[PDB]
Amino acid sequence: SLNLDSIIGRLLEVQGSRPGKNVQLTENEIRGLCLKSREIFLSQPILLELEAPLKICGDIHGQYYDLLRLFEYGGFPPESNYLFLGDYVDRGKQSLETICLLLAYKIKYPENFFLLRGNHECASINRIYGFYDECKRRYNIKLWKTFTDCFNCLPIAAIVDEKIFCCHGGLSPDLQSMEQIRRIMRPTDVPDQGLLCDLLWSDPDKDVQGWGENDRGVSFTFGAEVVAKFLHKHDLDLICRAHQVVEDGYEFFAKRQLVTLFSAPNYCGEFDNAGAMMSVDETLMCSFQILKPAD
Amino acid sequence: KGILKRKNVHWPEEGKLREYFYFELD
Ligand SMILES: [Cl-]
Ligand SMILES: [Cl-]
Ligand SMILES: [Mn+2]
Ligand SMILES: [Mn+2]
Repeated sequence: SLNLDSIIGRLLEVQGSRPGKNVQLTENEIRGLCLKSREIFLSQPILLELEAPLKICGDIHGQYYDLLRLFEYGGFPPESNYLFLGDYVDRGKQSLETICLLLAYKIKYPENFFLLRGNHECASINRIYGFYDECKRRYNIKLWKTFTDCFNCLPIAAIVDEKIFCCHGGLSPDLQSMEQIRRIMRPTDVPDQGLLCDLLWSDPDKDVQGWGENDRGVSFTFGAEVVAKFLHKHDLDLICRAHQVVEDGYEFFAKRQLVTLFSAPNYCGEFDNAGAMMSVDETLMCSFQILKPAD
Repeated sequence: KGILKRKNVHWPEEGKLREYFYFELD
């Protein structure tokens, strides 16, 4: 029923084309991507347990041609395995192409391609920051609501080979056991406080001791000793998260116990940051591939 | 060949940590 290869081919054929060229799928094609990916999200666990090797990517925010560059340099599925950490939509000009390609690859390679929820995969955020406006302009309001029902089923965290804990935002003062994540039921909205909110919204901070108020007005900051205690208690080596723009595309925290990944270079056309993805090989050797406009 | 279900995270030498890709912006 879903002409999945046709969709992917049309999404990929604009690579190198006229700058900023749209790919306009049909609304039935997009509804099909949402419906079939939603089934797959709900059939897989909300806390993904993954094996290496894979490549991990941070925020994209609708920068569709940067997403295509990520695949060009990292390897198009299924040449490489992927975990994305969220924030696919808003701010950029091509949220629709971005999310449609990610959902298509999720359907095409369901056990080798993974998408986590970011704080922008939430209707009360992406109504404001661009995605709803893009849906209304290029399709209609009903399609935006279809996306929301799909996003409400995204998984929330991943653990790679029992050593790398991955989520969009960060730690939570309410996260004592991984079972608390596994117990979250879907579909769900993102609440204004609590575990699920923190996993999508919190940030590390070099200046806080323990837990502090987050400048965003949502959730918390956490310091380097919170990170160390969490890793020791759960026998983990690394937290891998996204959510903050960082100048070099990746940024270490607390003596390599945490890394922030951000995959949208020159974010909003306002910053002069690189994008990065992290390659994790079969032995959990971790390295960075850095994408930057030439200067 | 799916990856959905004792190792240790480690890092390369400093010169092999980053691989750069440059692109022309329009
Ligand atoms: Cl891989
Ligand atoms: Cl601390
Ligand atoms: Mn973001
Ligand atoms: Mn975010």
